[PDB]
This record gives sequence, C-alpha cells and structure tokens, in this order.
Amino acid sequence: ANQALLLSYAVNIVAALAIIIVGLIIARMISNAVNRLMISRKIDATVADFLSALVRYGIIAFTLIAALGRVGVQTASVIAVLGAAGLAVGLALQGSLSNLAAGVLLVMFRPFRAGEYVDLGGVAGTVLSVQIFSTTMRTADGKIIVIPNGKIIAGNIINFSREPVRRNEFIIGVAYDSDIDQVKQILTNIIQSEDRILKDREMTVRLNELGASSINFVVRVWSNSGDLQNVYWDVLERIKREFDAAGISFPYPQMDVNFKRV
Amino acid sequence: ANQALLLSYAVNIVAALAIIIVGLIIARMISNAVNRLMISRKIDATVADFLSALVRYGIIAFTLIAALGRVGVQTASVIAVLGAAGLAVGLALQGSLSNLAAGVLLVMFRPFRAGEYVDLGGVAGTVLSVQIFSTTMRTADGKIIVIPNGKIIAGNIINFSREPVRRNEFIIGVAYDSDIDQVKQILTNIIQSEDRILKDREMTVRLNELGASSINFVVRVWSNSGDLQNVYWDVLERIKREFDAAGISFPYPQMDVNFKRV
Amino acid sequence: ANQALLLSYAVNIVAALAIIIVGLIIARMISNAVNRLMISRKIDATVADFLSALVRYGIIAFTLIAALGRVGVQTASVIAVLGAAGLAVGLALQGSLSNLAAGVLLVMFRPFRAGEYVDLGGVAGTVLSVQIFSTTMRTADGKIIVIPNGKIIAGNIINFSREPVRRNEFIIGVAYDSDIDQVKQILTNIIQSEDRILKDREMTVRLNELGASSINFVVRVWSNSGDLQNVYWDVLERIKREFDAAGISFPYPQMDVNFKRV
Amino acid sequence: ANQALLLSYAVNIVAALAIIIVGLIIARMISNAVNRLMISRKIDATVADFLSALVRYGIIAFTLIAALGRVGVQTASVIAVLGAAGLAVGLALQGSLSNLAAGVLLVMFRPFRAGEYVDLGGVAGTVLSVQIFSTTMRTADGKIIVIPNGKIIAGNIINFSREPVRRNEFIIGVAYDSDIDQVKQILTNIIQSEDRILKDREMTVRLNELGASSINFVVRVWSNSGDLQNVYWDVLERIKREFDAAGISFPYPQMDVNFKRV
Amino acid sequence: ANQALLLSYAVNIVAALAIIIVGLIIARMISNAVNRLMISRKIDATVADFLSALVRYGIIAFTLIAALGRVGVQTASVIAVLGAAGLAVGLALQGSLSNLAAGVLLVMFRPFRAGEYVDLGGVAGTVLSVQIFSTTMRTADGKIIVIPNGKIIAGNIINFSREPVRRNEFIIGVAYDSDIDQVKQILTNIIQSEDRILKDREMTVRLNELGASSINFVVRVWSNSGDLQNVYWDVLERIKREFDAAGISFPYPQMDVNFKRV
Amino acid sequence: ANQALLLSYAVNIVAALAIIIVGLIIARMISNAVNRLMISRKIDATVADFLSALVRYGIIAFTLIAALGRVGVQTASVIAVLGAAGLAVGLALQGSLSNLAAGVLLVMFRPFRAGEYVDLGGVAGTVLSVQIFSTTMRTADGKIIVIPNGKIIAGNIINFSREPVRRNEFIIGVAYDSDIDQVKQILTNIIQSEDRILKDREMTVRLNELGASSINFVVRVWSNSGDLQNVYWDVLERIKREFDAAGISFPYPQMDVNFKRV
Amino acid sequence: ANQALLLSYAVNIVAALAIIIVGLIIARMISNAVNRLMISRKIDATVADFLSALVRYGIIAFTLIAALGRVGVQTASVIAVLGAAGLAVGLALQGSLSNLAAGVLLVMFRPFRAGEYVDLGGVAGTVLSVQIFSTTMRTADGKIIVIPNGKIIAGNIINFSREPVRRNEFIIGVAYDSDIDQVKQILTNIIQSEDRILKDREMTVRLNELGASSINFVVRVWSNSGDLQNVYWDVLERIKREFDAAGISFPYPQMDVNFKRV
Ligand SMILES: CCCCCCCCCCCCO[C@@H]1O[C@H](CO)[C@@H](O[C@H]2O[C@H](CO)[C@@H](O)[C@H](O)[C@H]2O)[C@H](O)[C@H]1O
Ligand SMILES: CCCCCCCCCCCCO[C@@H]1O[C@H](CO)[C@@H](O[C@H]2O[C@H](CO)[C@@H](O)[C@H](O)[C@H]2O)[C@H](O)[C@H]1O
Ligand SMILES: CCCCCCCCCCCCO[C@@H]1O[C@H](CO)[C@@H](O[C@H]2O[C@H](CO)[C@@H](O)[C@H](O)[C@H]2O)[C@H](O)[C@H]1O
Ligand SMILES: CCCCCCCCCCCCO[C@@H]1O[C@H](CO)[C@@H](O[C@H]2O[C@H](CO)[C@@H](O)[C@H](O)[C@H]2O)[C@H](O)[C@H]1O
Repeated sequence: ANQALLLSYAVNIVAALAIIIVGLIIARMISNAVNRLMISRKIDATVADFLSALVRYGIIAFTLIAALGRVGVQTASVIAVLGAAGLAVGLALQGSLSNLAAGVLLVMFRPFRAGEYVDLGGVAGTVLSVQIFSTTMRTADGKIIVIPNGKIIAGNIINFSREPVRRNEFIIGVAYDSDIDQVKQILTNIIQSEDRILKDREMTVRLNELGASSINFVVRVWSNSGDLQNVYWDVLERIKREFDAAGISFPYPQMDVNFKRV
Repeated sequence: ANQALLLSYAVNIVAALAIIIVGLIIARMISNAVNRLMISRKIDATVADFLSALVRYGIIAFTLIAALGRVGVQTASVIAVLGAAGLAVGLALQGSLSNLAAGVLLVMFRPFRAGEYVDLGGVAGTVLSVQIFSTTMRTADGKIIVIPNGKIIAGNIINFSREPVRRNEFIIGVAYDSDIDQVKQILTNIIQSEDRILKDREMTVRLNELGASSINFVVRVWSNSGDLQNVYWDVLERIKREFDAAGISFPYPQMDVNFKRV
Repeated sequence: ANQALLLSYAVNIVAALAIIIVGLIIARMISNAVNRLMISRKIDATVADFLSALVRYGIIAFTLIAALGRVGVQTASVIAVLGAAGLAVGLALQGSLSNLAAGVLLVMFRPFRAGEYVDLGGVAGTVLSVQIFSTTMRTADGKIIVIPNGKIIAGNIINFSREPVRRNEFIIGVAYDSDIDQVKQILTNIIQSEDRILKDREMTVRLNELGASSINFVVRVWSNSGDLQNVYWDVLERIKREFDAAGISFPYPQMDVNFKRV
Repeated sequence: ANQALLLSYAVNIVAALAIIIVGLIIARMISNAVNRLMISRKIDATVADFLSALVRYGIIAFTLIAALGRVGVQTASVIAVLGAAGLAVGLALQGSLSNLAAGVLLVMFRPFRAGEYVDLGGVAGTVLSVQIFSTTMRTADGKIIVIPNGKIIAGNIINFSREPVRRNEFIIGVAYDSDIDQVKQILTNIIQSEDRILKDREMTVRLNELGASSINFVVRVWSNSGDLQNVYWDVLERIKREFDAAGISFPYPQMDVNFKRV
Repeated sequence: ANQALLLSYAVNIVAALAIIIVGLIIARMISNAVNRLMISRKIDATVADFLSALVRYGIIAFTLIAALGRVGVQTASVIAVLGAAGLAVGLALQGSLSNLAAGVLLVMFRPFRAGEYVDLGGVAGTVLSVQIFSTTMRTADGKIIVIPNGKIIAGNIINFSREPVRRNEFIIGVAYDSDIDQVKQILTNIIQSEDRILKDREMTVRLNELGASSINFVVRVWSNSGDLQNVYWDVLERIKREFDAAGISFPYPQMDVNFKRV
Repeated sequence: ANQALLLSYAVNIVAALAIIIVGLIIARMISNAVNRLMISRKIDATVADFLSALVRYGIIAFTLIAALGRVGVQTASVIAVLGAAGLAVGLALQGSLSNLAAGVLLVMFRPFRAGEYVDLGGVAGTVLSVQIFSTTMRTADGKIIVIPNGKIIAGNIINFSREPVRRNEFIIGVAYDSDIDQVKQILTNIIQSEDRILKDREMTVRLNELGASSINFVVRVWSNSGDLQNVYWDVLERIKREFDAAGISFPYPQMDVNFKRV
Repeated sequence: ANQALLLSYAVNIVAALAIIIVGLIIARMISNAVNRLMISRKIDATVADFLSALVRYGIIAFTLIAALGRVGVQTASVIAVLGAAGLAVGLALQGSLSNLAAGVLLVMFRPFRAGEYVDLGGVAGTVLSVQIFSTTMRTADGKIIVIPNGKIIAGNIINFSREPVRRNEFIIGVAYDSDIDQVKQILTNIIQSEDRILKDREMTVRLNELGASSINFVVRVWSNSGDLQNVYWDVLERIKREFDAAGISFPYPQMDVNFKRV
C-alpha cells in the first residue's frame, strides 16, 4: 500500500520503454544516413547495406544496454547475453556471409561475366547470373548448375570466352610407311586454304610422336573463338578426304604375330 | 534461536523464486510478441522461431542472474556458468544449426523444388521434400537418399529439370571406308523427320573423331525435357535400321596382324 | 596460544564444508526436479539427462565458488580454475558429445530404423541398433560394422528398404545381326508373363547402346522390394533360355583381323 | 640498517613457502580422497585418475595464487601466467588426450576385444591389446600394426569375428553351352553333402550374370566362423572335380575372329 | 519546463558531434602522415595502405568511444559493440586479406613474373599479371585462368622459364635384333650435328630399358629454352628418317602365339 | 631545477632495473631446482626441460609485471602485451611443439626402435633415429627419409620387425588340366623338406582360385623373420624346377578363338 | 577567452607527443641491445630479429598506452584497439610466420642442404637454396620449383644424396624354358666383373617371380651414389649383349591360342 516504490518501479519501466523507442528511431535514422552517404560515394550497394546493418544493430545494442540498465540488468549481463545471441546468429550466418563477400568480389573484379563459358572447379557451362549467394550456369546440354560464390572464388576460374582468339590442336596418326614430306605438305595445304585460320599466328605441322601403331602428327592453328569448333570440324573432314585421295593410310591397331605350331 | 537472520534468508529465497516466476512469464510474453511481430512482417517462420527463442532465452538469462544474485551468487559467477552451459549446448547443436540455416536458404532461394531431378554432390534423384535438417530424394531405381541441408548448400547443385529444353548427343562410329556424305545425309534425314526434335535449335551432324577402329560422328539435337529419353531411344533405333538398310557398317574392333611364321 | 584467530579459521573451514554439503544436496534435488519436469513434457530422455547434468554441475560450481570464497580463494581464481578444468573435460568429451547429439537426431528423425538395409558412407548392411555413440550394422556376409553417429549424420544415408517398390535393370547384349523386333518381343513376353513385375509401372524394353561387340538392350521393371532379387534371377535365367531357343546369339568379344603375311 | 622492513619481507617469503607446502599436502590428500571415492563408485580407473589429476592441479593453482600474492604478485598476473603455461601444456597434450578418451571409450563399449579379427580403416588383423594411447594388432602374415585410439574411434570398425556365423560366396563361370539345370544340380549336391554348411540358412545357387566369355553362377552358403575358410577350399576343390567329371567346361577367354585376307 | 537538464543533454549531444568531427579529421590527417612516412621509407604501397587504414580506423574507434561516452554509453559497451562489428567485417574480409598478403609476397619475392610460363597447382600457362587478389594466366590454347593469390603461395610454383637452358628427353624404341652400337652411333651423329644442342652439357645416349616389344634408348640433350620445342621436333624427324635409311626397325607390338588346333 | 621529482623518477627506474635483475636470478635458480627435482624423479629429460622452461618464463613474467609497474605501466597493459607476444611465439612454435610431444611419446612407448623396418604412412625403411622433431629412416635402396614426429604418431605404424616369425605366401598358377593331387603333393614335399619353414605353424597348400587361364594354388608357410626372403626365393626356384621335372605346366594367357572366314 | 583550460589541453598534447618520441627512442635502443645480446649468445639471426621485433613493438605499445592516456583515451580502449590492429596484422602475417619458422628449422636441422637431390612431397630436384619463406630447387630437366617452407617441414623429406652408397635393382625377364643356373651364372659374372659394384655389400641374383610370359630375375647391387646411373646403364647393356651371345631369350608377350573353326 506504500506506493512510493511501486511508482518508481513503473517509472523505470516506462523510461526503459521510452529509451527503446527512441533508440530504434535513432538507429534507423543514422543507419539510413550512413547508407545514403556510402551510396553517394560509389560504394557497392551490397557493401553499403552490410555496413549500414552493422551500424543499425550496434546502435540498437547501445539502446538495449541503456534500457535494460534502467530496469536493473547489469551492463556485463546484457553484453554477455547479446554476445551469446550474436554468436548464435553469426554461426547461423557464417556461410552466407562468406558467399556474400565472394559475390561482391565476383561482381567487382569480373573474372567472368554473364554469357561467358567458364569452368568452375570441374563443372563447365555458360554463366547466367551471379547472385547474392550463388552463381547459376547452364551446361552445353542444358542442365542448370548452381554454385555457391565462396566455392567459386576459392578455386580456379577457367574462362573459355575472355580471349578473342583460341587454338585448335589435331593429332593425326598415319601409317609408319607414310611419306613424311607428303603428309606435312597436305596438312599445310589444308590449313593454308582455310580462311578462318589466322595466318599471322603459329601454324604448326610437325611429326610429334612415334606411337605403337602409327606416327602422330600435331597440327596447331589459331582462330577466332566463334570459329573454333567449325574450323575443327571442317579441317578434320578435309584431312580425312585428302588423305583418302592421296593414299595416306589411317592405321588400324597393329600386331606382329610370331606363329608357333606346337 | 535468533530468527532475525533466518527470516531474512527465507525472504531472499522467496524473492528469488518470485523473480524466477515473473521472469519466465515476461520471457514467454515478450518472445511471443516478437514472434507475432516478425510473422506479421513476412519473416520466414523458421527464422522467426529462431530469433524468438533467442529473445526468450536471453530474458530468462537476465532473470536467472537477478534471482541468483538475490540468493548471493555473484553476477560474474552466473555469467560464467551460463556461458559454459550455453557453450555445451552450442557444441551439441552446432551441426543442427548449420543444417537449419541451410534449409532456410534452400526454401528461400529454391535452387531446386520438390519433383525436380537433381544431382547433389554425386547422388542423383527426384527431390521429395526439403525438411528442417535434411532433404529427401528418390533415385531412379527407387532408393531413398537423405542428405543434410548444409552439405547440399555447400556443394554444387545440378538441376536436370529446371530448363524446359535439353540436348541429346549421339556418338555413332562407322567404318573408315564409309561414305561421309551418305552418313551425314542419312543422319540428317533421321533427325529431320523426328517431330520432337526442335528445328529452331542447333542440329549438329558432323564427323567428330578419327578413332582406332571407326570414324565417329556426333549428332546433337534439342528436345523438350519430357521427350529427351524417348527421342534418344527412337533416334538410336532408327539409326541402326537405316544404316543396316544402306549398307553402312558398324565396325567391330580392328586389328592388322602382320604374320611371321618363325 | 591466542586462539581467537585459530577459532575463526576453523569456523571458516567448517562453513566451507557445510556450504559444500548443502550445495551438493540442492544440486541433486534441483537437477532431479528439472529432469522429471522435462520427462513429463515428452522431451527425449537423452536430452533431458544432458540438460539435467548441466544444471547439476552449474549449481555445484556456484557451491564451489561460495565455499572456496569462505576459505579465502577469490572468485576470479575459482572461475579460472573451474574454466580450465571444464575446458579439459570438454576437450576430452567433444567427440562423444558430437556422437551423442547425432544419435539423438538419428532416433528422432529416423532416416533409417532397425532392420532396414542402408548404405552409410560406402559401407552397407542391415541396421541392428542405434546406440548412444555409434550404430551397429550387419553386412550381407555377416560382418558387424560399428559407425560413430556423428559420421553417419554428417554424410549421405542411402536407405534401400524405405520404399516398398524398387526397379530392376537388365543390360542384355546380343549380336549385331540379331533382329531387333524379335529381341524386343521376346523380352516383352518374358516380363509380361512374370507376375511379380508390376504392370502399372514402367516396363522399358529398348535398344540402348551400340557397343563394341554387341548391341545392348536395357530392360527396366519394378517389383516389390522383397521380390527384387528373385525377379532378377528368374528373368535372367528365362532370358538365357528363351534367347537360346530362339537362336539369338550372345556374342563373344569380336575382332576383325586384317591378315598380312610379310 | 632499518630492519623493520627486511623482517617483514622475509616473513612474507616464509609465509609464501609455508602456503606452498601446506597447499601441496592438501592437494595430494584431497585428490587421493576423490580418487578413492570415484574408484569405490565403479568409475573407470583412467577416468578417475584424470579427474583426480584435475582436482590436484586445481588445488595447486589456488595455492600458487595465494603464495604469489603473499610475495606481491597480483592475482591477475598469476592467473594469466598459469593460463599461458596450461595452454602450452594443453597444446602439447591435446593429441594424447584425444587418444586417452578414445581408449576409454574402446574399453568401455567393446566394439572389438582382444583376439578378434577386425578391419580398422583399411588395415586388418587380430587385435592384441587396447592400450592407453594406441591399439596393437597382428596381421595375418605376422606384421604388427599400432593404431592411435582416436583414429580408431573416429572411423568405421569392421569386426569379422563378432558374429558366430558367416557367409561364403562362390562365383563359378561355365561355358555358354553348359546345361543350366545340370550345373545347378551339381552345385546343389555339393553344398548339400557338406556338413559344415548350415542347412537352415540361405543356400543360394543361381545363374547370376551373362559374362563376356562365360555365364556366372553364384553360390552363397553360411557356416560357423571357424569353418569358413576350410569350407571355401573344400567346396571349391569339389566344384573343380565334379565339373571335370561331368564334362562342364570352365571357359578360357573367348574371341570371335572375323578373318580378312587383304 | 525546467530546461536546466534539457540544455545539459543538448550540450552533451553537441559535444559528441564535435568530438566525432574532430576525431575524423585527426584520423584522416594522422593516417595520411603515416602513409607518406611509410612510402618515403620504401615500404611497399599495399603494405603502407593497409597499415594506414589500421591507424585511421583505430583513431576513429577512440573517437567513437569518447563521443558515445559523452552521450552516456559506457566504454565497455562501445568496445563490445565495435568488437562485434569488427569481427563481422573481419569474417567477411578474411579470404581477401589472405589473398592480399599473398599478392604482396608474390610481387616482393618474384617466384614468377609476367611473361613466364608457370605451373601453379596443376594448371599451366603464361603469367599475365599479379593483381591485388588473384593472378591471371593464359594457357597455351588461349584460355584465361584466374587463381587466388593465397592458393598460389600455399602451393608449389613450377617455373618453366626461369632457367635459360633446359633438357629434352627422347625415348626411342627399336627392335630387339637391332645392333646396339649402330643405334648409339646414329643417335650420336644426329645430336652431334644439331647446332642448337649445347655440347658442353650432358649428351646422354644409352640403352635404358628392355621393354615388352622393344629395347628403349634414352637421349638427353640440353638447349636454350627458346629452342627446346624446335630441337625436339627436328631431332625426332631426323631420327625417323635416319633409322629408316639405316634399316633400324621401329617395332609394332609383338606377340608370340603358340598355336593349338584342338 | 626542482629535482625532488627527477630523483623520484630516477629511483623508480633504478628499482625497476633491480627488480629485473633479481627476478632473472630467481627465475634461473627456481627453474634449475625444479629441473633437478624432476630429473631425480625419473621424469623424461625433454618433459623436464619443457616444464622448467615454463617455470622460468612464468617467473620472468612476474618480474616484468612488477618492474614495469614500478615505471608506471599498468598491470593490464603488461599482461596484454605479454599475452600478445606469447601468442606470436606460440603460433611460431606450435608445429614444433606438436613434433616435440610426439617425439617424447615415440621414445616413451617404442612403437618402433632404431634398426627396425617400419612403414610410416606409406613410406617404408629401416629406422635410424628418433630425434627431437623428426624421425630418420633409410629405405631399402639407400634413400634417407625424414618424417616429422607428429605425422608419425598421428598415423598407422606398421612394424615389420617386431615379430620374430612371419608368413610367406605363394600364388602358383598351373594349367587347368593339371592333376590337383599331384600339385598339392609336390608343393607339400617342397615345403616339408625346407628346414627354415616352421613345422609347428600353419602349412597351407590349397587350391585357391579358378582363374582366367589357370587354377591358382596358395601356399602359406611361416619362418623366422631373418629367413623370410631367402625362404621365398629358395621355395620359388624349387617350385619352378620340380614342376618342370613333373610336367606340370605354367600356363601362358589363354584365348579360345572362334574363327569365322567372312 | 579563459585560457587556463586551453593551456592545460595543449600541455597534455605536448606531453603525449614527448612520451611518443621518448618511447620510440627507448624501444629502438632496448630492442637493439636485446638483439646484440642474443646474437652474442649464438642465437640464430632470424630468431633474434623476431624476438627483437617483439620487444620493440611491445615497448611501443606501452608508449602508445601512456600517451593516449595523457590525451584522455582510456587504457581499455587503447588495449582493445591495439589488439584489433594486431589481430589484423597477425591474420595477414600468419602464413609468412609459419614459413619463417619452418625455414629456421630447415636451416637448423639440415634435413637437406644446397646441392642435394631431394623429393619434397612428390616434386624432386636439386636444392638451390633455403630462403626466408620458401625453398628453390631445380628439376633434372631444368625447371625451377619454389616450395613454401612450412609445406616442406610438414611433409616427408626424401634425400637421395645423403647416403654415400645406394642400391640398383634390375628386373630381367627371360623365357620359361631358360636354364636357371645359366642365367644366374651369367648375371653373377656380369656383376662380378663390374668394379664400381661394391663387393662387400649384398649382391642378390635370384629368381623372383613366375610372370605371365616370363620368369623374372632380380639383381640388386650397391654402388657409390655418383656411380649409380652409369652402373645401371653399363650392366643393362652387358646383360643384353651376354644374353644374346648365350642364346637366352627375352620373351615377347605370349598367348596360347586354342583354334576353333566354327
Ligand atoms: C560476439 C560477436 C557476435 C557477432 C559476430 C559473430 C561471429 C561468429 C563467428 C563464428 C566462428 C567463426 O569461425 C570461423 O570458422 C571457419 C570454419 O571454416 C573458419 O574460417 C572460415 O571462414 C569462412 C566462413 O566465414 C569459410 O568459408 C572458410 O572456409 C574459412 O576460412 C575459421 O575457423 C573461422 O573464421
Ligand atoms: C557462450 C555462448 C553460448 C551460446 C553460443 C554457443 C556457440 C558455440 C560455438 C562452438 C564452436 C563453433 O566452432 C565452429 O566450428 C566449425 C567446425 O567445422 C567451424 O565452422 C563451421 O560451421 C559450421 C557449423 O556451424 C560447419 O558446418 C562448417 O563446415 C564450418 O564453417 C568453426 O571452427 C566454428 O564456426
Ligand atoms: C575484434 C577484432 C576485430 C578486427 C579483426 C577481425 C579478425 C577476424 C578473425 C576471424 C576469424 C579468423 O579465423 C581464421 O580462420 C581460418 C580458416 O581457414 C584459419 O586461418 C586461415 O587464414 C587464412 C585466412 O586469413 C586462410 O586462407 C588459411 O587457409 C588459414 O590459415 C584460422 O582458423 C583463423 O586464422
Ligand atoms: C597467451 C598464451 C601464450 C603462450 C601459449 C601460446 C599458444 C599459441 C596457440 C596458437 C593457436 C593454436 O591453435 C591450434 O591450431 C591447430 C591447427 O592444426 C589445431 O590443433 C593442432 O595441434 C597440433 C599443433 O599443436 C597440430 O599438429 C594438430 O594437427 C592439431 O590438432 C587447433 O586449431 C589448435 O590446437
């Protein structure tokens, strides 16, 4: 019935609620101002949202410490409990944070961009988009692959499309009795008559290996990246036709058999 | 017999029990209110339950600190003991927390959905459901596979079903003496007469490799994802029948044998 | 000989021993009450025992801090020493704690149950029991395998027994000159006359591959999981007998030999 | 020459030495009492020695803090230095602690016991003893293998000896022209006349595969674990003899050769 | 209406804003001065920017602590909140920090430089540039590979271009009946007449292996790194021509066939 | 010119230097005494040196705290700086500490000793010495291998030399038409006449496998470890000679060829 | 206009700058003295530079704490900010610190030295130098390999050059009909007439294996490390010549062909 204490306790609860409200307002205002200030300085929008969220949650933590102190909770208790809750949220969000930073780095440095054909860690396909946590790519046969961004930046990135010009390599195996000069001359005429092969680049035509059943010639020629596959197919069909017309044999696997009738 | 101290000790125990009861009530009320507030803001229900549990356990920690302080335990002692107990519970729950966050991300971004055929880290099957800690899938032969969610989001996700259209590839090997133009013409007629092959897509028919015993042709054609397997089977049987009717040989493995009767 | 201090020191030692005794009693009582309260709420018994042990050891830590403070040890010293001892015990018990939580999750979500045939990380067998730290399984040839629970929940779980119906697949290779329609008709009659094959499921019989020495047909049929192996054996023996009666050849490996007598 | 301070300093040094001596005595006494109390409660002796060592070193830490405080070292300094020394000793002893806990678990749950034949992580042999840090096993050819206990409990444990009964499997390949009923009848008579094969268990004799050069029959029969190898050898020799007597051929690798004299 | 407190609160807010402004100014000035001082001492520019950023953010942290103390936030609260925000930013930036330090080390010690052909962890190509977080290289066929710097310095670095002189190795297989002295003499004449082979280096020509179908000779010769591939091709073609002119046979795979007409 | 303060500051510097000197002396004395006390108790010398170094550095830390407090540095500052320096030294020394503890364990438990032939993680050789951080072994062909001690104790240790007796195993393949009883009788006579084979051990001679071209017999016999290789060589040469004298064939790889002249 | 406070603030700033200057001077002096003292005690120069840098930065930290305290920053704030900056620098320098300690250990214990041929983790070459962070080696074909020191000390180190004497091993396969005594006698005469083979070492010449097409003899002989390759080549050529002169056949791969004209 002695209300002098009950009024003080209710007034402390009201002061705590008022501190909570004013602190949430001030946190939203200051975080929005810092976000607009970072966006005006051409900071990346994701980095700006991340730092603004950190500012907002820090001001809210100051507010919670002040209010819970008004209702008698000690500062060490609030700091320990907020640290435990933040550690739990951080353990939950750790992988997403790694993927988020990786996606910012991928958009910032552009090791690849949408439309390029890439090989990310052994999967290969055309990049479709880099998103907040993962990259989507479409394989040559139309499957969709989703890869987390952190796994992408942690590994090698092979970009098939970045270079305008790329090299074909042919390995032609001919019979051991084939005339070497005739083979080199025919392959040279074939790659010389192909307009899509760049003549200012290397145009290797060399005997390369003495194989088990055949001698292997290597042909290396450069082309624009959009012509590479068609040049490979056209040159291969021309090699087949010209070697057939010239009598140069493509050998079947060979075997000397030393007969013994026991 | 001097009860002035015993009454003070019993009154402190009663005050501690009252603080415990009122704190549990306030924790349940505030956590339920924060949960309803998050659900009204369209926060995901699992994220809302997680943050509400954090709020409830934090208020209960404040309550325990106040009560145990009433019975003479120091604030540093309660904080150290609650931190040890929370570290033990967190070590127990760490993997479940990772799987829980991963399941929220899988439901939120939908790299796959129920009914799609996917390949998650080398196992492949039709997704049945994403659950709180793990995803269930059924393989093509009817086995059930359970995969933890964190393992899924940490790896590549190959979605066979997301794209409406997908590509078949045939590798046909024919004898070296086969006429190349006749082979290409027959394969072109076969894929031209198949209505389920999309004519506005690529329809590759090229000589692709000079193999050991055969020259390999590659055929690449696109179809709707529901037609892919049936188109593969029908085109393959037609290739067999047409090549038999045209006299184009499918070669057995070849071997030149250079006989020597020693 | 001035005993006024010695009596105070002995009385402090007696007060410390009394605090130890009363604290152990209160810890046992409160932990038993919390355990019964959790068991009444249908909490899993292992989770209840774990949380009750945490409550008991925390109350004992408060008791030790109070008693050692009575004998003059400072609160920071007791907290540091108990933290070191708890860190040592936690390093000793870390793997057991992971296995314990994993076993609770396995019993709770039942990815598999006793009697089911499963494949856990490359070992396969019939589950016998999930125990507190490890699962026992018996392989098909009668070996016993013990697997820690944490290793099980961290990996893929392939359950062969969960689905009532499962699919057989046959790969039959026949000679290239075999009549395709006759082969498909014979295989269709065989799987049509088998009562244990489910006729409402897929019943694939397709030419599948042009192999090196043979054309391979694929047969896919569904059966109840208890009939799968017997259906495989019966259908395979019938395929052998019917193909022998019809004259359809199973080819030996083939080789074209181009003879050259040098 | 004013000795009033020098006497106080010497008396503080003497008080520190006395606190050290009395604390070492009390630590040894209390740790021995706690050890006897744990051994009386049937706690495992290694666990009891570990917890007793923790109690002894904790009491010695309290003693060192009190004594070094008597000679003017601050409590925070002693706690930081003892924490650094304990962290160094713990880094040195971490792997031994893991092996010690693993050895306690191995002795407690007996996944294997001495004399059993086991496969621990790809090495296999007869267990000789589980020791404090590592297990010794002897391989079939007499090599000794020492494995750390933590590596053992972290992996799969395959116990060949735990089950009284185990299964043999034979894969017999016979010529394609062999009569299937005659082969099954001969194998059935062989396993029917073998007394060490358990007749109440499965006795599979089925055609299992159409191989490249042969049709493979599978025979599966159960025996007592001590009879398994002898039953395998006896049944295999009987299969060889009976198939020779019946004219059933064991095929050499086959090859159809399509001759072409070019 | 009693404004004596409201004026004090507004004056504290103004003092906090003034401390913020002056602290940001002083932080920018001191960090710029420390950066110019480090650049004058020939510290690497990236290391200087990193340490200057650390100095600037530390002075800003002191400023925030002072200002938030002026508005009543406690020093422990500001330190805990800034530590949580810095831990979040550090978890986001950890991989970038590792790549940044690795790039500084790569530029500083030059294990490779732009234009050199290197093999970094199994990918090989010509280095194009070392950048702040990753290295770019172009493969021999024109693909671009991006590798994070930390992955590069953590692994082996094989530099094909650092040494002016490099060794070719030929493995020539000849028939078993070939005269060994004639083979060694022909190979010696070939490598003796090649001007691009360094005569002061090793010029090995030895029988090296008795293979299955042939005896293998090893030839090892050194050349300038720019001549290595051309010397390999020229010597190989000369070996083919000279062995053909001398009648030394390159053997096909051999097989003794013990005929048995059963 | 008012020297009353300057004298106090110089006297504090002198007191700090005196505390440093006396503390270094006391640290050396106490650490030497503790080292001699541990060596007298038969503690291993490396463990004694490690604990003595910990005692010495801890006393030096107390000395530094007292002296730097005399010159006005606060205890928290000295503890934080010494903790940072000790963390840096510990990060530098962590791997060496692991190897040091592992070497103590290897010398203490003797899984192997100098002169024994062992297999440590896939490398095999004769142990030469266990040193403070690594073990040296010489391979059979004379290469020296250095292995860090921690890598050794973390893995399996296969000791070829610990057991006096070891088992040879022969796999002899004979023609399918060979008489089984004659083969077993000849192998039994061979191993019966060899004095270095232990007759009280197992002397297995069983048909073991029906191979592709041969039936394989297994022979298992025990010998003293010093006789194992010589017994293997002598028994193998005797098997060759006796099977040649008895007409038992060692088969060449077999092939049934079904000729077809197309 | 009341300058009594402004003068006090300026005097505190001047006192902070003076403390900074005097502290930098004292830090440089004390660190140089400790470095000279360690170098005089034959401490390794890198270890001395590391510990001197730690001493210098610790004294600078004490100086910064005192100065920033003079300008009103609290000790806890300076310690937290310096700890964050030191944690950032330590995360940047962690891998370099591991490589630095590893390089000190490599120079100190000399598992290898410059000029020796070693195999470090699967790459092999002649060591050129051990540097502060990485080791350089040149491969046999002249490529340069850079390996971080920590990766080297963490793995096996195979030293080909440390032992003066090393063993060659020959595996000679001869025809099954070859006389065993004649083969052993010829190989024994060959290795007996070779002066560079050490006659006091093992000189094994034993039949070793009954292979598919040949019986394999093993020859093992020791030589000085500089003679090993030349002895291998000379003995191999002599084996070829002597076996040709004696009529001992080197077999081609064998095949029994059981002809069947179907
Ligand atoms: C009290 C502060 C509250 C707010 C901040 C919360 C922070 C929570 C931190 C949780 C512990 C982080 O512990 C982290 O674990 C990963 C495990 O791969 C390791 O570091 C990892 O970072 C990323 C994830 O961020 C991984 O993708 C990466 O493979 C690895 O480098 C380190 O061990 C440590 O960086
Ligand atoms: C006092 C606070 C009480 C409440 C909060 C309790 C927190 C308990 C934290 C326990 C330690 C966590 O330590 C964690 O270990 C894993 C080990 O893979 C690593 O981090 C890991 O996170 C997830 C699990 O959450 C793993 O699936 C992932 O592979 C890895 O990145 C880091 O090392 C660290 O994030
Ligand atoms: C309160 C201070 C605020 C400012 C400073 C912020 C620091 C943030 C530290 C986050 C935790 C770092 O935890 C780190 O995790 C990685 C995980 O591979 C491990 O260390 C790692 O360092 C680098 C990344 O820097 C990795 O490329 C490397 O593979 C590994 O050695 C260690 O576990 C620890 O160095
Ligand atoms: C302030 C105290 C100053 C004095 C004491 C200094 C201690 C310094 C500790 C540095 C951090 C140690 O962090 C350590 O990292 C290794 C990384 O494999 C892991 O533990 C490791 O221990 C040894 C090395 O000691 C490794 O061979 C082993 O593979 C692994 O178990 C743990 O993460 C942790 O034990």
